[PDB]
Amino acid sequence: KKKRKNPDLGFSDYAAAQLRQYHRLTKQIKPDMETYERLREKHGEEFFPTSNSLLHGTHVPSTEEIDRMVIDLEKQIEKRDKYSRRRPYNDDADIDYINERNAKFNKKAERFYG
RNA sequence: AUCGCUUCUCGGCCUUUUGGCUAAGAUCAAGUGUAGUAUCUGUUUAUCAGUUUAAUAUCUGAU
Repeated sequence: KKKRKNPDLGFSDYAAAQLRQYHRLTKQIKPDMETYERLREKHGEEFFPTSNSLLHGTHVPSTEEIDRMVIDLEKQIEKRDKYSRRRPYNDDADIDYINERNAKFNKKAERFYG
């Protein structure tokens, strides 16, 4: 059995959050060594190109593949859509604001003047 | 313990949100007494007796 934890911190740079998300997505993927070997026995030495070494024009993908990336796109898009968790419209406390822009400005002022 | 779904709670974003300047740009606010106008609003009580009138009505009188 296995165990780990990862706590959230400051967004410090957009890079940090991006990196966390990449970690998760990367861990998810599971590759088929079948297709890997199939692709391998055709091309051989072309498999291991340096930045500058080797070249074959284009690798054309079966559509079924393309569907995988499209699906992952939609998933990540949703997960990103949920970035900001909204606090429910609570009327219970005292109202001094005149509109929602004013309500939010009063909230930002509450953070900076204690 | 792990995975997923749902419910509530909390933290983080919340710049995504206070058009620029000058001589704070400059200045300041009084009253319903009289009438009338206009608009809505309401209308064109029950007999009978008389007075009256072209006829109504009015007037008078009990309801």
